[PDB]
Amino acid sequence: AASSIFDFEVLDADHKPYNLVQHKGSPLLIYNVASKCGYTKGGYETATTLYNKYKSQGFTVLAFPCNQFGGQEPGNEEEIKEFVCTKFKAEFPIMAKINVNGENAHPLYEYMKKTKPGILKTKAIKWNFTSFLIDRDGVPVERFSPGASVKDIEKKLIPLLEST
Repeated sequence: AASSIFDFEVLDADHKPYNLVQHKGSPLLIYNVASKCGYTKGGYETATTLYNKYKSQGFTVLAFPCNQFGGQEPGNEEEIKEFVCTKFKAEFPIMAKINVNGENAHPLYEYMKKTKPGILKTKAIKWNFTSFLIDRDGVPVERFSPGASVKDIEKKLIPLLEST
């Protein structure tokens, strides 16, 4: 039905519509994020490292803040924007806070989760810092677990970059 991530509308952290289709033609990594998680440090470091290392090939990281896992994203978008830039020097796009699970789950997440299920084919996001790898057609090709390393993600990202 939906054929890519570009069939969906998302708000950036400033609550204006985000120009999502600018990333079409090259792969992306999309995280759901939290500021007060045990994965926050490792999560933002991996995201940044991958973003810096593959920026020039048209690769980006999008971060969707989410407060559904232990309530570990309590702050507003401006507070999140500041924390993220001061601590980690993350220069990638930070989006508006959303739900990833349930009746108010963002349509884009329902699509990614359905395309790339978790443990035992279950759809639900299990925690903060789950990521989806997206290909050049805007189709999700991998789900990564919270804690997934740079090298774990490169295993799939590198062959993807060399494609098309």
